[PDB]
Amino acid sequence: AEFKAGSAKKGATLFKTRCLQCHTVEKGGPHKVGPNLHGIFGRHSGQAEGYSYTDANIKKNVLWDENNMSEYLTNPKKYIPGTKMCFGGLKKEKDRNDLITYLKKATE
Amino acid sequence: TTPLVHVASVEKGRSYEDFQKVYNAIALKLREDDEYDNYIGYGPVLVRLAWHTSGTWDKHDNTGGSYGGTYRFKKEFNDPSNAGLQNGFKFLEPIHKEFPWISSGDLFSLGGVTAVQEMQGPKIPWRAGRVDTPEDTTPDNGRLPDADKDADYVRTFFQRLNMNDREVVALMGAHALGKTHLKNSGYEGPWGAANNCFTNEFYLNLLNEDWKLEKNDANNEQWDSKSGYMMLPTDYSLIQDPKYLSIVKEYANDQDKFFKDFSKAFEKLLENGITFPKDAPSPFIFKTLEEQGL
Ligand code: HEC
Ligand code: HEC
Repeated sequence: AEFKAGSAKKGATLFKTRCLQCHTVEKGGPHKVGPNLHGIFGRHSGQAEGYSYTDANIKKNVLWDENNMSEYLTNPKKYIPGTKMCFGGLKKEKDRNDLITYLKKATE
Repeated sequence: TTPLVHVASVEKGRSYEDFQKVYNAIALKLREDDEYDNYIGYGPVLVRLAWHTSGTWDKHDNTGGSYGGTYRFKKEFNDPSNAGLQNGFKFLEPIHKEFPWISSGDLFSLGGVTAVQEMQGPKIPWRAGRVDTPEDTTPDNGRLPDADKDADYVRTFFQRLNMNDREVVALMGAHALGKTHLKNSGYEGPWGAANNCFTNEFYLNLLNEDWKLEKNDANNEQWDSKSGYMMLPTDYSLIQDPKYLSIVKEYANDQDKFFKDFSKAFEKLLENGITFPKDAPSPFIFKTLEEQGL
């Protein structure tokens, strides 16, 4: 997948409706069902201090960037077989681009 | 002369490829109309629909059950125990219109099978052949279980569906799916966080969360945890009863085991009351969309 800048506002709505259930994005924000995502880009998978990751997530050892994040969100279980994140994926490129444009900003 | 028998009769020329086409239609719509219930999607309500339409069965006189597809009639449609199921019914309407030849009971049950499989649950062998019966065959309300009860109530209730301890505990694991809605049942909240993925989370949460019995906004009591999950009084009775607890524990520690038992119990549930000719086809095991490179 190759990221292309989109709409942060629409991404914020996608996050609220599809992600907030399990993740927070603010710096120092709390872990919930899923790991807090602040600082996610530029960090390796399964490294959020204080969160109990699945064995599969940590072993993926992916250094998250806008592109592999797009690949991941297209089909999570496919990219990280065995992850415990329950989410079928955002199948539309436009959707993934708006979301990551927002995530890049909200986490930053 | 004497008691009701319901013989499985699959429409002429209709075979496995036909039913797989219906399965695909449901699975596709499940993906397309994904906003429902804050994006949980229609999978859980479809599973609850298959269960409520089959759960009216009384093994003592063979009334109710999935055979006749009577939920389409007023009386059952408006059973308060079915509040919210109208959503699953509406979801399936267009599907039935595209495939007019499928029976109502066959469609309601296939809907539950498809939803379980598409939510990554176990494969549920399924058999076609349910036949629509007249309005007069619609059971009265009152046959579905009350959630504010205890283990003894759960055990004796399920005896009417010919279900044993193992089958009861396994079937209850479907509560991993969806959530309770205060406007529908007087209870509010999800049993877990993976609302639209079929796992053994129900048993894990039952055993690992710290539960506190509390009143909700409808004045009913439910067991709530700090994580924001809930358990109905009947769900929690599974760890109050010793026999049930041992089975809860084994599913909590072995999902493959839960999957296999749930598969057997759910098909049995779906086929209760049905007499299948001995020359009838082997149950069908539909391929998921993923399994079709789709
Ligand atoms: C639960 C129902 C969740 C929803 C909805 C989403 N996520 Fe998730 N996410 C969740 C869990 C429990 C986990 C852990 C996975 C594991 O196997 O341990 C995650 C993980 C991620 C990750 C990786 C984080 C890291 O490696 O540090 C990302 C980047 C992530 N989730 C993103 C994310 C987004 C953008 C979501 C919606 C579109 C989303 N998650 C939904 C649980 C849940
Ligand atoms: C194999 C299926 C299955 C069994 C058996 C089952 N349920 Fe559930 N039940 C569901 C599903 C799935 C939902 C979630 C529905 C949704 O999210 O719309 C549900 C939802 C409910 C709800 C909430 C409905 C609402 O929308 O408010 C109640 C209350 C309930 N079940 C009670 C029971 C009781 C009592 C028993 C038996 C002791 C039982 N269930 C057995 C599948 C089942």
